[PDB]
Amino acid sequence: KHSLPDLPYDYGALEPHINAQIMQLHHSKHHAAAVNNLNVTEEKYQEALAKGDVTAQIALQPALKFNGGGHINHSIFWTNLSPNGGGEPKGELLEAIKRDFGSFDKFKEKLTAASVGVQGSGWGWLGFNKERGHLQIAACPNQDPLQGTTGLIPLLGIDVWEHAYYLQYKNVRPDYLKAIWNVINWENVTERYMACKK
Amino acid sequence: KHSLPDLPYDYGALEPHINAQIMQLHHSKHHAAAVNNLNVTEEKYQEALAKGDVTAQIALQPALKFNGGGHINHSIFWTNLSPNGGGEPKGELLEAIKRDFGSFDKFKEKLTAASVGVQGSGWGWLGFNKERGHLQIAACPNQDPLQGTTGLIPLLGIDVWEHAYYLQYKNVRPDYLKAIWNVINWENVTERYMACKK
Amino acid sequence: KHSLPDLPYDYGALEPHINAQIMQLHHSKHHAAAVNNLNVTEEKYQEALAKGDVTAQIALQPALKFNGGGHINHSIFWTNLSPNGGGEPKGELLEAIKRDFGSFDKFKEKLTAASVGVQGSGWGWLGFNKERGHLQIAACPNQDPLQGTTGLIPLLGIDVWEHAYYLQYKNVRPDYLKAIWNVINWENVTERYMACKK
Amino acid sequence: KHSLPDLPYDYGALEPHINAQIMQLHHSKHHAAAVNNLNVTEEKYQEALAKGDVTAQIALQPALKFNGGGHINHSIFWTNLSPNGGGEPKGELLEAIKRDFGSFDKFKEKLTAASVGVQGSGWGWLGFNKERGHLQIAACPNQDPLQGTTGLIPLLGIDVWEHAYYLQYKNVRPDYLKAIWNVINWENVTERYMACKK
Ligand SMILES: [Mn+2]
Ligand SMILES: [Mn+2]
Ligand SMILES: [Mn+2]
Ligand SMILES: [Mn+2]
Repeated sequence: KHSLPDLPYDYGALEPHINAQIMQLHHSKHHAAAVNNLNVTEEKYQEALAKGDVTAQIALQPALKFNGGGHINHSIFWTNLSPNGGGEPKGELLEAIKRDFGSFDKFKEKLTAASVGVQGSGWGWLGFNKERGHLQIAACPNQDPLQGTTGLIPLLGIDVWEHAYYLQYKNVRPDYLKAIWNVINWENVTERYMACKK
Repeated sequence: KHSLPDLPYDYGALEPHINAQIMQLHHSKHHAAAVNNLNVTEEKYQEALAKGDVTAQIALQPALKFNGGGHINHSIFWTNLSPNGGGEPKGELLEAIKRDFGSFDKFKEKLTAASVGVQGSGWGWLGFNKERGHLQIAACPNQDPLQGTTGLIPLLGIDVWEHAYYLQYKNVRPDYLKAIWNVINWENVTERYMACKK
Repeated sequence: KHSLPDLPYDYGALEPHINAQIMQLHHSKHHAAAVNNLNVTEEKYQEALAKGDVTAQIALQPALKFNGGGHINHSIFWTNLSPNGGGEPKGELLEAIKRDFGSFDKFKEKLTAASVGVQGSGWGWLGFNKERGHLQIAACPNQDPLQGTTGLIPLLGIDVWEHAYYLQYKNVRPDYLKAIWNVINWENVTERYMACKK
Repeated sequence: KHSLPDLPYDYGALEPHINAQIMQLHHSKHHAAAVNNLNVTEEKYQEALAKGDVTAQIALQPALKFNGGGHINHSIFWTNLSPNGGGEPKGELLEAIKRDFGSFDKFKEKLTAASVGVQGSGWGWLGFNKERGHLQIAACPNQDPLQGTTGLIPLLGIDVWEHAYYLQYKNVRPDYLKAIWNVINWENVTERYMACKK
């Protein structure tokens, strides 16, 4: 049974970049609903599968991807942020960034471009392509999860759904992006990056 | 050259169902940006077309549909609302509603279901199917316009993008839907409906 | 554990409308492959679900919809055809056709249009809308099944993937569509329709 | 005003890898039809744009992408093949292949996999990423063109729509893929690649 993970920090630990109201609603309501909805959908799929009901299985895909993706994306997102985040990585991750995007600053501009470029709801991602053995930026619509839909391993995700910033920044997503860089938990992004080595 | 249409009423004319802050941002920022962006995209398409650059034409489709759809959807949305709206239609529109959905109340439940059911950004619509000669409910993702993508003629649209309600109702879209019924401008929906007769 | 259903007739029974070579390849290769692939994908989804691996479940969705839909669609298709078929349906089904589409010929033109209009691979369908209690025509891309993706109950399906007609009709899909009316098993379509009333 | 390009060789010049019947139908029917359809759709878009009819412009998008992409993709495809082709590329292109994919054989396996993996109609492509300055393999659905929908520059394309191989290879697409390597015009792929450096 899937469960809602506790936030790694208090709801106001990211102020003033992302206000506590946002953090509380985003976690206790948005992520919470996805988890309960996911459990309900998985239950239905096990029944449809046991009866070999392919039509039911197909009809349940949108709900499974949306609530499942919602759980996957937010679980990673929380760890991607930290009160002591910000600045830039150091070591292998940093070297990969410069290698694949030219410079950290260039990388920031590219991931920002992908995030701001999302038309409708979605996420901007910095991922790792195991096949190519390099970093790659990608954008996903709605709650479609990065690995489940592209195969790329998620390192850093930026939620550009309006509920992730509208209460504080309104229609100006670029202001939201500019601010979030101040809280990126590079220690966690680095750990996720190294996990792809082994 | 496309232009931003004036709101048929003041920004606070729909209180308390949709607060004035929402109305001002939604109109002066969201709809406004779409119009200017549309004009810019149309300019680019005329050039690509003149040079017979099919690749450019294809690359510009997402922007044309999104900003074009944005202009189309919001232009209709404003007229779909009114300070003196609410209640239910009377005459042919009402008879069609009962005929195709059983009862006005049933119709309200169905269009609400379609609107609340949107995963991600989108719109709920009550449209007219000229081919079948009857009413039909449909949901569209992001800014995809109803007639341009489904052929159905738009009668009543419900914006379920989070920017349309988050500041007032937060994550609870159902509360937003319940409230919007109080401001539906049935006079305009009826006019749009009759225009399909001729 | 899904199995390939025996065809209701001999591979050359639909001659000369759909030749024996196509019938044999379509059943023994295309449909058979979807069946084998479906059993494999379902087994993997069983493992994913039991492990609570949401990423794997999501990654399996395209294969499940593609191969499962393949099994669903062709199973119905075989029963929708007959060597002693053709002509027109009678009783209630025919009444509905005239009611919902105007006449039998208008219905044919509409289903043909939807079928010839498919860009890429897909299917044309005559389905029943349980919510609206009336007939409805629809087109589905690739192997996306009617009920699983639209909620509509399938009554008559027309496979417009190129393997359904190329060997005999080459690029002229309209010729295939004209010929298939000669083998439509209205007895079966009627059963599916009446099974909707109950 | 777009025109159908003459084939660079005789219809039976690619025998026995791709037979003459397929080559003739593919060029004179499939590609020719896309050209005619494209000119028609572009003319309608010219009228829509001049009128400021955003709904019509949006409604024309599927036809424009489908027929325009058809023109783009096949035009490149013809030049990607040759009767005296086959073997392997040399110089820089070959260097990049080993660099980006490991070896020529690994590249072949990867392009083949992407091509055989297309569910429904589509294309497998070897393209150049100008942003990352490296080779990249990608698959496109139906006639969606590489550059117009992915920004990648097309170097080598493989049509996996069933009309590209069914008459000769029937359902065994892998056999088609194996055979096509014998007629790849590496001279042309090289030109497209070098044209990316400048
Ligand atoms: Mn979120
Ligand atoms: Mn809006
Ligand atoms: Mn088939
Ligand atoms: Mn082709």
